[PDB]
Amino acid sequence: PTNRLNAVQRQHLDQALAWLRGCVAPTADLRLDSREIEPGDVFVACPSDGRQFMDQALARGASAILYETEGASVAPVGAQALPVAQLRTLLGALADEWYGRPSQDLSVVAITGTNGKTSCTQWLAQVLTRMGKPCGSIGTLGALLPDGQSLPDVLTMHRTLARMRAAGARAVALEASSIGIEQGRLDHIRIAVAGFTNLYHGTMQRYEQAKAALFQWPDLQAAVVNADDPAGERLLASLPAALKTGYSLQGAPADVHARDLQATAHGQVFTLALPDGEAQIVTRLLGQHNISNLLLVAGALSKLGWPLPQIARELAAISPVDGRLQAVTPVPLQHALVVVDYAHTPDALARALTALRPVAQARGGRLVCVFGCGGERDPGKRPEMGRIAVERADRVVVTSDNPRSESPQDIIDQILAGIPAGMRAAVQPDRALAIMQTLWSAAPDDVILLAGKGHETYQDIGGRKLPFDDRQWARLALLLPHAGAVSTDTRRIGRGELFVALSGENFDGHDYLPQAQSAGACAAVVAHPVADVALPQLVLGDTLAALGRMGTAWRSSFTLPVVAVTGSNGKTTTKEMISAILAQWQGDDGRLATAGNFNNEIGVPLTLLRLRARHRAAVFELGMNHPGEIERLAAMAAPTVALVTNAQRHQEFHTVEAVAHENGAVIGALPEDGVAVYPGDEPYAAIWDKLAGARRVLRFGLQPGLDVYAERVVTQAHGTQCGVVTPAGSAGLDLPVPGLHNLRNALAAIACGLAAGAPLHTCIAALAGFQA
Repeated sequence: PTNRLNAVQRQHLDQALAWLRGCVAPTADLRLDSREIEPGDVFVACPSDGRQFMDQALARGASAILYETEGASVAPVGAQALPVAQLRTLLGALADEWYGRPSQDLSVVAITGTNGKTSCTQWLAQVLTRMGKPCGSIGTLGALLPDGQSLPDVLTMHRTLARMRAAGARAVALEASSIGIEQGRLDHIRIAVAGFTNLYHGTMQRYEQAKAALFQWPDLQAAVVNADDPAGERLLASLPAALKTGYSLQGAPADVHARDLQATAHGQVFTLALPDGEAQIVTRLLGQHNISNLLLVAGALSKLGWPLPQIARELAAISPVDGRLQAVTPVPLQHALVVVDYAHTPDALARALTALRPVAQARGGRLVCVFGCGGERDPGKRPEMGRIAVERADRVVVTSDNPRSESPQDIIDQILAGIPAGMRAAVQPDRALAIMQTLWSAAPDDVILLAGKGHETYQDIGGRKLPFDDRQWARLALLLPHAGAVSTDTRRIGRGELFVALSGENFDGHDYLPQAQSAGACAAVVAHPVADVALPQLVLGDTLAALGRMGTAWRSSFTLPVVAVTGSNGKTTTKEMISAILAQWQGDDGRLATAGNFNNEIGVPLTLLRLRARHRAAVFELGMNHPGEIERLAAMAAPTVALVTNAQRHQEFHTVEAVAHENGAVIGALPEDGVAVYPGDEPYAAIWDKLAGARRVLRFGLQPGLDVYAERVVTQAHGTQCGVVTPAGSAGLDLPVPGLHNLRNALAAIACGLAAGAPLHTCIAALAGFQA
């Protein structure tokens, strides 16, 4: 609020300036906060005890003190103290003169409003710099130079302008506020253009009246006012035509208009109409509020003298603000539209979905909303958001969103309670799984909204903020269906494969990203970025945990018999026998089997990621070293047939009974219609019998009366001949591998082959022909 100093105040100012100019360096900064004083600065003390600050400024090297003479019960004994009458009222002029009148040489654009200060000031700074007038910005993100380097009371304002000018800035866009204008944060700033974004049942009048007083300030060239807002319309009506530029999205008579706004599959198309012509603009920004902001930017630029083709061209190239209906850009591959928004309240979610519907219509696809609600926050939003999502989106997936210390399922159940009877939402509590599964089942024309986190890069689970970025997971989901193979070993990684940078052992896989790049990897999953490596990096945090979720999600996209093999001994031999059966049953190309020793928390998800549409049956070997591994691996593999080969007691965690329960967990992962296969002639069958519950059970062994057992056993040095008795019939078997343990492995394979759907004759033929 530039106060016009009368002749006496100007004289008083000149006295203060002449004194300051005589006793401190021309580079001295004027500071009001004694804590920020650096040697050579001037402390301006305008306070009930000034001494706790005046002494500090002197202790910190202040070269002079300006103090107000009305009411001060502080003054140091004998320093460079200057009494200044009305010091508070002169600070703007003092700062303006001390820093060489920085606003006199800058085109200062001050933008105010509720939802356009940050966007408009930054886009103006971006566009003007690209148009050849280097423009700095001041606002929520700090004071930035035209080149983006990061650098507020009235002295700081003038000081910041001075630094920008010294760095070559010729214009400054700054966020203004009604409070700032009233409180005097802008005093003696020469404002060239003031922009108004917007001004609801309240006292709008004081805000408008406060702002209109602003427009009878000196050196204003133009006022850019939103004509779509009722308060804005009244302000425009009161301003002389020469100063006012109105903009309107909805067709109110204004100088600047957007017409024919149409959402496209990747953005919006509208005709920008300025007094001096019209131009079609194709932009990737989503939402009418973003269009309104461009009109403010366009109006300011048009009144500042920039021609329409250049305005249209530059406005057309603006990038969406992170986390505000930001479209996720897929990883470029040499050979669905996913949108992320910080919609974590009911109203915000509704607006985002409303904003995305015309885009979905332009694409001919469904609007899919993936969202969760935070725990230990406002429970009242959870049912409401469920209703909004299902009322306004075509498909809704409810997932966890920073559940913190609450149970994720309880939050989901509360959300679902708000979804009207007859509408359904899918539930996937693991947000990473929700993203991958939703994106992989979506048609290319669908619009998927990942709502909630926006710019947030963590998930808070149980008090730990774990790295999680909706954008990175969407990028992974878009890449993975097209990647050749997933590899964790740079010695073996091929062209077009995804490299997983594992952290562990002796040599942290992150150190080998240049090699992966040289080997032609298509992307790398990494825990943290790495500078100067051009290989696209998907930052997914814990790469081992990410890999498990990747494997789990990929497995969930296929419906086929899956044999999970676990046990103390014979897993690999049995798995190979089962693999032989599947090859005999479905063909070599229709089967997937664990290769080598890929049976741990790394190998198993890597094997899962090899599943393709051609496979018709799969066998996975599951290995264990620590408690909980079988549960984790079996849950990941989601088997339809679970085999326990045997229970034999290493005491890392020690009884055979304890081993039976751990290995038995694969049976716990079976669906209701799954088949449990375990040895029936061992003393511990009861543990596995109970765990199997009501599921179909095939018990195998050497005792008559089991479901799959051998009779007439003839063991020779090189193999075993026997009659095999199964529920599907009886057949002779010449098993070309010696030993009773191998015969048991063969019986397990027959039981698993039969449970998976292979005909008995196929099982026998495969095993009769089996090679070690």
